[PDB]
Amino acid sequence: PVEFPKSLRASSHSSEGGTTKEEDIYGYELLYRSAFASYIAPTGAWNLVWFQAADGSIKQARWYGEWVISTVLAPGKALQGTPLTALLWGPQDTVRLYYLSPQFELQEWCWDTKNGADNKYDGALNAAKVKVAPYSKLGAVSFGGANLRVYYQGTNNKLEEYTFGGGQGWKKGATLPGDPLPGTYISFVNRNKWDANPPSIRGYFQTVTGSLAEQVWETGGWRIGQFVIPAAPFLTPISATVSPEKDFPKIHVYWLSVESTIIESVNWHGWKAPKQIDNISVVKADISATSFTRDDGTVDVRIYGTAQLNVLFERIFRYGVWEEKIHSISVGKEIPIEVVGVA
Amino acid sequence: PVEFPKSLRASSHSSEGGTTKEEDIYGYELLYRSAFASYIAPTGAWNLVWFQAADGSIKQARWYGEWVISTVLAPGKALQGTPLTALLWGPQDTVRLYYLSPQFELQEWCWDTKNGADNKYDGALNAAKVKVAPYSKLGAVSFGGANLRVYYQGTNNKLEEYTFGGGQGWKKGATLPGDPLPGTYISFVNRNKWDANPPSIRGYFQTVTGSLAEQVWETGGWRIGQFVIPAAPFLTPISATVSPEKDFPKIHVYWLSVESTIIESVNWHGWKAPKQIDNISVVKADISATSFTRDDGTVDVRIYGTAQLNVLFERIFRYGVWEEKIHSISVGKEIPIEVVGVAA
Ligand SMILES: C[C@@H]1O[C@@H](O)[C@@H](O)[C@H](O)[C@@H]1O
Ligand SMILES: C[C@@H]1O[C@@H](O)[C@@H](O)[C@H](O)[C@@H]1O
Ligand SMILES: C[C@@H]1O[C@H](O)[C@@H](O)[C@H](O)[C@@H]1O
Ligand SMILES: C[C@@H]1O[C@H](O)[C@@H](O)[C@H](O)[C@@H]1O
Ligand SMILES: C[C@@H]1O[C@H](O)[C@@H](O)[C@H](O)[C@@H]1O
Ligand SMILES: C[C@@H]1O[C@H](O)[C@@H](O)[C@H](O)[C@@H]1O
Repeated sequence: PVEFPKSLRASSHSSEGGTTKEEDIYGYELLYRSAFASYIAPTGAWNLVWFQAADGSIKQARWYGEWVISTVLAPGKALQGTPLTALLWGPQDTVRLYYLSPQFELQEWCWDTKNGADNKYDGALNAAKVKVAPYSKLGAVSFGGANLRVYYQGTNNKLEEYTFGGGQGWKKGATLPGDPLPGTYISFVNRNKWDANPPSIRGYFQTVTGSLAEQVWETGGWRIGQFVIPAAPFLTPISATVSPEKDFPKIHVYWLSVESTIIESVNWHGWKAPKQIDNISVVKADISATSFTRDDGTVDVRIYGTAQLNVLFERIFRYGVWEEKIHSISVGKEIPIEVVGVA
Repeated sequence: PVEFPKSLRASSHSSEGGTTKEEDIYGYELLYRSAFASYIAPTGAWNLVWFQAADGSIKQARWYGEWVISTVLAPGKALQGTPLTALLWGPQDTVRLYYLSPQFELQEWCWDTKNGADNKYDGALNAAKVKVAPYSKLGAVSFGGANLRVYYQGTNNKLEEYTFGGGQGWKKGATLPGDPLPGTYISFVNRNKWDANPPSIRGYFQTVTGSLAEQVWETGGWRIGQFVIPAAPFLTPISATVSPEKDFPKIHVYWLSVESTIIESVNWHGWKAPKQIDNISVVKADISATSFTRDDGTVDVRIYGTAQLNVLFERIFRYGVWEEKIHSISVGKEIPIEVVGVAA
């Protein structure tokens, strides 16, 4: 078997106090510690997830009744271990996916489905040849329709913005405040609706001290926000998602504990205390959160990432509870391996 | 600060019972969880270590009184996250470093210093265009001088060999026995001397059950050896090294515990029980061991790898003890970060 810390739970079926003996799955055609991007339709009707296969291609898992796997970018397009982040607007007929080339330049994949189209193509961002820090992660927001903002870590470790809109094409945007940890995970959200202008932008990142911090944009410019987590694991995965709950934006910020369990902090008329959503240890690796608002005004959340041993998980927050069934989405060949908890 | 499990020690200056509050270093120009290859001179006079920088270049740290950093392969030569493994012979004037291209093909960097030369160049292996599983690690041995063997994982997850020698150039060698874990770390050693022929080859790897296993070559062919560890962490780093002690090969096999501490098992007239060499938790990431026989007949070992938060460590076994002070080798810009031990 493989050994796992006996104090940690590797799966939903682990013993109550930690792993004793169980079987877990290794999906070896998923890149180990793959990046993840995702977007659930604002209607909740379908889901998109993007990830990197072991062979370096970028793939898509689309849910509509069942999951269907496809390849969106061939090997050679993306850095091995590229970050990923996605946009969806229209409300839901226009998709963009951002990634890094093997030369650490921003790249964009486009999927247009407006009016029944189905056009996939390389975006104009590629031609700007924007070089980023080689360990940069990526975030992005959209507003007013097709006004786009892409966030990355520059070579001097500051967070930086690139902009699209107004007929200008892609142009350098702001340099953000704060002192980001080199290689920090980042996640940016727009609290205002996809068609509204101005946006209300929040970004979450880890600082050089290890704390988690918040970027805030409102008209007038960028500032460091009130969200402060004094300590978090080194290079903790971070992902945030926002949707309106009872007509007020509900921000959900997710990161990992030292036990590699998922911690959530919610902003909704103020920040609520961080709380662990479940006690199952995920692989310490990129996660991706997405959300939508039901007709009753409540907000569903989905989180994707890597579960032990190497499987794509889906965690579901629905009707106000985290569901005990955590799903796995197969992306290729798999082997089952016995796991034993060791002290 | 950053949070770290309070039951684990992040450094040699951590509190006796774990991490409480301390400062640790982040070298952000070292690729996070870089691969490592290494070779100490058989005289012990100098040391070579290779690693991947954040920009994807492959660099070298050479010790002779002090460490000197130099770049050997520019960005674009190597897969981001490439494995690395090295050969040294002549006894100590000819170096080969194996890595993967961004298209998952075996590559070879050559450094020839015989006759006072200083030639660095791409090896003939590159032209064979040997595609490997994208998660493959790499091992290699040399014997009889320039008879080379390179070990990798093929697309069906078997371990495979490529050979060089006999005027035949590079050719496909054996397919090895056993059922290797996809992406297993691998480490191959020659129990016989660099200028002896035939070799006596051992390779250490993790199987689909999670156990650790051993490949054996002796005249007659390949077989699965007697070294078995029934359970080990998933995708545990593995590195082995051999040097003679009292005229018999001393194999040292290193892997990680679930606490990410380094475990050693020695073979020398039989296998000895595995034992933890120190109680400091490394980053669970590639390690690289090397060894030489000291003038008093004892065997020195050096291990390189990633220590918290992201620095290149050197662990030293010398005069029969693992030295308590674990060094770091700077490879670029660094920042200090406070670390606090936290409970569940
Ligand atoms: C909204 C715009 O759509 C296409 O024109 C892309 O080429 C641009 O880069 C941008 O994504
Ligand atoms: C020993 C041999 O040295 C050089 O000729 C290389 O090009 C070969 O690939 C091999 O390493
Ligand atoms: C919404 C704002 O649009 C402006 O053009 C940018 O300069 C700001 O940084 C921000 O993205
Ligand atoms: C919605 C709130 O906006 C403010 O500007 C921030 O300081 C808070 O942390 C939060 O994001
Ligand atoms: C030492 C032996 O040399 C032979 O040529 C190879 O076929 C074997 O696999 C092994 O490497
Ligand atoms: C040196 C010994 O040779 C034998 O063949 C192997 O079975 C042992 O595990 C060990 O390597």
